[PDB]
Amino acid sequence: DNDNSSARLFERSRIKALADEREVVQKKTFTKWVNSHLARVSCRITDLYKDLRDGRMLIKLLEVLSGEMLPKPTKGKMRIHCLENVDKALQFLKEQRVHLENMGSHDIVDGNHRLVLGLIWTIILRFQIQ
Amino acid sequence: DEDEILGALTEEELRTLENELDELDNALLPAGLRQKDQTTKAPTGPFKREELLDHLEKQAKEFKDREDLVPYTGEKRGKVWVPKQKGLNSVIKPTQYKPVPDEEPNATDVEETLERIKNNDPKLEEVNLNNIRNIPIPTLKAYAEALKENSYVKKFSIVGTRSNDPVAFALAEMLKVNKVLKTLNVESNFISGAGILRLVEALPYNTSLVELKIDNQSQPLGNKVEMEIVSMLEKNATLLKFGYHFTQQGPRLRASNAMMNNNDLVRKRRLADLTG
Amino acid sequence: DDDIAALVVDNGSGMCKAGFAGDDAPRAVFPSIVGRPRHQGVMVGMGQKDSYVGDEAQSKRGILTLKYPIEHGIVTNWDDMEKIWHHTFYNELRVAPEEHPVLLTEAPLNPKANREKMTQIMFETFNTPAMYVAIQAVLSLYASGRTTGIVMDSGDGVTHTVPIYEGYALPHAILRLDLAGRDLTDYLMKILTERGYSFTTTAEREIVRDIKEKLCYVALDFEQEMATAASSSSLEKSYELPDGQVITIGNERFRCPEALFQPSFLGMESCGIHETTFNSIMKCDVDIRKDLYANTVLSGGTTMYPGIADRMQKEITALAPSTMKIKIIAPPERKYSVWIGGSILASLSTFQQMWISKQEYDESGPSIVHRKCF
Amino acid sequence: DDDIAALVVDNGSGMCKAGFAGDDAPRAVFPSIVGRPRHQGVMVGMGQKDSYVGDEAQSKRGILTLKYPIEHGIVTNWDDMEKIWHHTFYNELRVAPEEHPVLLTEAPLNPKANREKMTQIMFETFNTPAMYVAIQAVLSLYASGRTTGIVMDSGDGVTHTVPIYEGYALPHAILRLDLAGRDLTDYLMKILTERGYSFTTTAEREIVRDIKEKLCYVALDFEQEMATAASSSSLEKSYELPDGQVITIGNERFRCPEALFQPSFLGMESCGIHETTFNSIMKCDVDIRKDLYANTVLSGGTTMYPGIADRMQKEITALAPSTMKIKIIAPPERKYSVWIGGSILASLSTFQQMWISKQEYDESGPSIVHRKCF
Amino acid sequence: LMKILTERGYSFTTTAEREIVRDIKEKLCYVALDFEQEMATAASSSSLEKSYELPDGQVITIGNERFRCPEALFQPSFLGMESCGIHETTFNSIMKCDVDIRKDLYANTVLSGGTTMYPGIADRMQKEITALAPSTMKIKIIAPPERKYSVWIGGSILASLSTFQQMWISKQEYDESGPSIVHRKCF
Amino acid sequence: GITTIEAVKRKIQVLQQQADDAEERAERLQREVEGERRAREQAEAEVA
Amino acid sequence: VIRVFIASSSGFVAIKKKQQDVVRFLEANKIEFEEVDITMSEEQRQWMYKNIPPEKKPAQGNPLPPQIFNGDRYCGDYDSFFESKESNTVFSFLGLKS
Amino acid sequence: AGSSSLEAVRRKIRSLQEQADAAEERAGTLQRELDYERKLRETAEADVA
Ligand SMILES: Nc1ncnc2c1ncn2[C@@H]1O[C@H](COP(=O)(O)OP(=O)(O)O)[C@@H](O)[C@H]1O
Ligand SMILES: Nc1ncnc2c1ncn2[C@@H]1O[C@H](COP(=O)(O)OP(=O)(O)O)[C@@H](O)[C@H]1O
Repeated sequence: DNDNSSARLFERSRIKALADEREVVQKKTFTKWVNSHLARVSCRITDLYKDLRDGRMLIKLLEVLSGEMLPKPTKGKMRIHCLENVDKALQFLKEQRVHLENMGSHDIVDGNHRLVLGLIWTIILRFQIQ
Repeated sequence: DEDEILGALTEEELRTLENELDELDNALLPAGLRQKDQTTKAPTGPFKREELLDHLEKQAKEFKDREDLVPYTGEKRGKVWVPKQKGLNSVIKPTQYKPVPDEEPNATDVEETLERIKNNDPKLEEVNLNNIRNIPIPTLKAYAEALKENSYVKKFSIVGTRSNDPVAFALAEMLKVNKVLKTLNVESNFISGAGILRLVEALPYNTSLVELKIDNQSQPLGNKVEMEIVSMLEKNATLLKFGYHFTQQGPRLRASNAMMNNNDLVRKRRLADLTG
Repeated sequence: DDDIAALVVDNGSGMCKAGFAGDDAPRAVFPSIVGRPRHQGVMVGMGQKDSYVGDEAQSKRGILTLKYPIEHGIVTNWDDMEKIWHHTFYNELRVAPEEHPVLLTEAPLNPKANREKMTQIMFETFNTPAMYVAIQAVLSLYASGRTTGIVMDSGDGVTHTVPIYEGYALPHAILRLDLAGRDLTDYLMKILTERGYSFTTTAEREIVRDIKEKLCYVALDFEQEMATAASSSSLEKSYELPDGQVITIGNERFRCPEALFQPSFLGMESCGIHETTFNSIMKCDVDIRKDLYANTVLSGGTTMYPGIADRMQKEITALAPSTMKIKIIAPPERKYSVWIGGSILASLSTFQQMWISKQEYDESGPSIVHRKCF
Repeated sequence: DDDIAALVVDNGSGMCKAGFAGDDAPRAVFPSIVGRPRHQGVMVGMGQKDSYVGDEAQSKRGILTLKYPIEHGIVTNWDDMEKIWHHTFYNELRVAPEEHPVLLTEAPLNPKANREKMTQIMFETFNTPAMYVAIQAVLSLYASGRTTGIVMDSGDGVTHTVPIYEGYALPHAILRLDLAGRDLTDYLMKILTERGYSFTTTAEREIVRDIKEKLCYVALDFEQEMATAASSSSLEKSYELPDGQVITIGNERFRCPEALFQPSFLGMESCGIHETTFNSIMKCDVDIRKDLYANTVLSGGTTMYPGIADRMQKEITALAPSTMKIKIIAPPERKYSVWIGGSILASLSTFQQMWISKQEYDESGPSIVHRKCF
Repeated sequence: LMKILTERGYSFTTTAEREIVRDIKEKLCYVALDFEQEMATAASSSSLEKSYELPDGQVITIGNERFRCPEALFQPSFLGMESCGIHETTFNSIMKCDVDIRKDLYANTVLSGGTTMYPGIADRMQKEITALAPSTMKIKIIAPPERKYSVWIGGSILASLSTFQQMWISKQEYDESGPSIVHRKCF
Repeated sequence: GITTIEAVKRKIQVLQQQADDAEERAERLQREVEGERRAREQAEAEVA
Repeated sequence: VIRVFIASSSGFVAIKKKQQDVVRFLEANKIEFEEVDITMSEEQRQWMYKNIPPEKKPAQGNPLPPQIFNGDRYCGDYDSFFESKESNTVFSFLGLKS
Repeated sequence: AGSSSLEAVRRKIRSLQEQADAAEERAGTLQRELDYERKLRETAEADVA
């Protein structure tokens, strides 16, 4: 089954490398855009995956871009408090007619790379600065 | 402000918390010795109960009656719901089935049977010990030791004797020695997984036992134990009947296949003897 | 040798039925339960006997734990099943198994080793001269009296549907759904806990099963009956426990068998009975579906709740095209049909070709059954 | 700002706890005992205000009969429970019930009338504006800080295990065993009786409960503890009664909690608690069993015995496949965790829709609790 | 594979367990060069048995079912269909062509798709087509190792061509001619 | 007292020390295995 | 001899708890006793029905399973047993001399 | 359950401990992943040669 091993080699090296190229460069590009809008408030992002995981700073992002008052974040160190905090921002995005699917609070809290990057990309594309 | 929070806590509680963090409990200690003593006084007297009752009654009599602020009158402070307004009837009875005549209780002397086993009696052929009041486990160990050198007993059953792991160990020592015992029955006992494993460990050494029944134990065997029975049951070929209900499906399939192979070997040797 | 009459043994998960071939009804019908002594008690009035089998085990429920050897149509414990067979041959029929042939029934889709083990036990332990293994649904269609139709069998352990067209069975359209009366009994315990009565012990499970067999009926419309039971007190019925108390089922009477048509009440992924039958029909060829719609045959004890025929006719008619006609055949004697067709099968003259001889087993081992029986 | 949130009241079988929502520890903790004068009208009605409630009831053990209003997780006497709630609201918390909502807990499988009676009493008597009923084992998972795992709660009157995967609960895998602290107390009295010390009345029931709480532990190996206790007196401990009379417990210390794992000692036909947890795990789906193995959570006062976590880990590891990893989570504060779960549940903003309003209640009656809760 | 795994006793009925059965099929299946010899060898000895680990930690054994499941590709009568196998389908598609071009089609048979990745499909296909074809024609089976993605890769070849920039369906063309333009523009 | 303050302090930077050291080790291993993965892919393309 | 009328299988938890409470009390104090199952034998249950004095009957339905006798003379139900348990008049309740 | 502040201090201590515990348990997996990748690149280089 050496040709099966060759195809496993192909899908292990080439596909994953070509995905990781775009992933790393797009994350580095999105970090500057989020830090530019987060610079007006005393906030900064060092890692895009880890910092969006409490959900408070996503609420800060939506409040800065919309310029309109979001519901007050719930204080708490538990996982469920982070889930509800992310759910607030997701609900605000949903009621602003921005379309998201396969997006949950636990997806952001679990730090899935593709879904976090897709959320940031959708915020860049469809949301109005105004 | 966690420092202010710790300052809000009691200073004696701070020393207690530091010592408790240093104590981290008593996982090193055995479970018996982990919890602390209540008092240091030695036990005294044979515990006359009436003194305890009298002192409890006296302590109940001399006590302040605390006055509650709000007495309970059982009043209602809410609105009543008041819901809106707009043989065939015979009772079915269960099946009685049928009465069963009562079985005559087992009347077999333990010491006489043990002596007859120790004497290698030609007449004694089957030993039955099912449902006997309060059998001693040293006596059961003596039975297991004495029946090793007895070649005239073919059937042995200890069902419902509250047998434990030492009895299973004694039987495990038995099954390597004896070459005559056709049937063993250890159902409805308190043997755990280790005793059953030790029993099936003696199977490859002997080629004379054709039936085992280990069903209806007090505790389930588990996955690892059943994995051991099926493998070293595949080791043995003489055994023809194995009585057990397997929870896991893979061990069940392998045990069924092995027992089928054993009886197929019996059929093959019968055919070979028929051909000559 | 016309004196040698075969023995027909229908072998279900719940009960075993045995009788001589060519008879109208099975002579012995009894539940297949092996009861064993409890650990909490030190026993009252039991001698050297180790276990109780069948009806005598059912009588002494209070001092025993009850175990079923057949599990979902699969024999997990073979020693208990051997005890059941010994009790059947020696205590119920009182005939020597060495003189008569034995005919057995078996589920369609099951492990291969089951047939080999049954043939092995028959030929070695009981030393029968000849034997045969038959499939239950074909025997049901034999008992119905027709050679064309779809057989739906629901027993105590398994539900299965097979199509047969002009004596030819289609193996790719056979469906086996694991939804039987024992799961309904467990659900009845779960919904009886809701009212307040608690049943945990296996003897209490027998009590719950006896309640279900007498106080359960299938609703033609579920939403009508829920509103009817909520509105008025007409649907309650009273049952007497062996202790002496009286319970009232009420709303649960049509809620226990409804899980047959909606398995989502049990948390199961699979679809209902009518959907299973409809899918089994649509797996068949195009031009034989018309004959299969008009000859649907019910079988098994689980299919004896009142109102199954009307509900299942309505459901299939909703699923089927409107230009076609649907007929549901439910004989009043269907509970024993799996036995009765077997008594027909041993009575045929050509079936003497189909008997597995002792010699053939002796040369070919237990693998003769696969080449000899379907 | 909503009148300092709701009031979380956890009414266990043995002891009751209450406090404000958002507070991380309960404010009021006291046993649920209604003590009455025994038979005497001696000395101008001694035993005045016959209904003695709480700690003040337990102070007068000598002259009173101690009666528990809740038996086996079900409220037998409703006047006594109303007395308990009134004493909670007006004597210790000392807040107006009409100004704050109330949150209540309940075992999973209970008679349906209990929730309706709780709703009717909470609305008609104390005039609370809003109310909600939750399940204790879900609140334990809330307090543990996880959203995936199997939760075991063993109170004074009921033991139950529920699995939850990713915030979704599976109702078909919920198990309820009637093996709890009161059975252990009765077994402790039974085994103490033949030692030489006899305890009969409720005044001795409190003393035996105190002895069990202060000196009991779960043995890792039972036969090893038999051998060690028979050989030497190192395991013996001394208890001091309220009037001198120091007694030695000795062998009984590890014999009382063993009935949790072997119910044969108590003479009840039931499986062990580890077997119950394993069976609740195996009833779930294949893909989610790994998380449930790795997230086993203990709760309740009955689990406060030392050495129960590692013993249950060993017993589960014996049953489970060797490839998986078993993770027993036993917080040291677990006895209050159920109440702590309530303190988490009322604090969330998204929970504000789940309250049962009085304006909603007086349109639907006590039947609104079934469609509103769970 | 689910139907024949029920035959050994293992039950798979839910949609979640279908993915487990698919993983079993991907890992532990192969195509026998000779089916009758492989069945006889698997019946004689236990050397062909393999072990798989379930997601709950249980261990199952496949054994005989490794080569029976892919054999249904070459004998559809196992599944109840009366159609011919893939080798007969390829040979029939060759025979439907003209006489002059059959030799080049014999010499240039190309396999593709993820189903064609069982170990031994190429040799079995070559043997069957050689059995059907005349002896003078010589059969040449071509199967790249990365065939599973070939349908994608040629697409990446197709979109980069210079001619293909004139072969699109423009937005204006669709707006003029409705959704029915795809039949005219595409093959 | 002052001794309790120092004990609370010492426990605080002890626990913070294990947290920081474990996070640093995880970060170092993460970046290092990323570079390792890149090297492995670049090596395997030549065999391909 | 003490005879306790019990039901092995019942739909109510409280009946089981009361029966096991009586059995535990009889076993703890070395008391001579014997148990009769009313579900197993019909005639013993029917004899138990007419053994009871008419004044201690439930107004509704058959009497509750846990009943205590010595010989053929009747001691009481579970409630009277609990009254004697707390009043410390147990041996007079069963009839055995202390 | 003596006071809310005590239990809050316990919760903070638990969080600070479990952070380090989870990070160490992740670091072990990262180390074994690195070893596996190193074996793969060594085999690849040998095949290149
Ligand atoms: N009269 C009845 N009404 C309703 N259900 C019944 C009746 N008789 C039997 N059953 C159900 O059918 C089951 C017995 O089915 P049975 O015909 O014995 O199947 P099998 O013979 O294949 O085991 C019982 O468990 C019971 O739940
Ligand atoms: N410190 C302790 N050690 C051992 N057992 C205890 C301890 N505290 C309580 N228990 C047991 O737990 C029981 C109280 O459980 P509790 O938490 O009140 O149950 P509930 O869930 O009904 O509130 C007591 O009967 C006692 O047996």
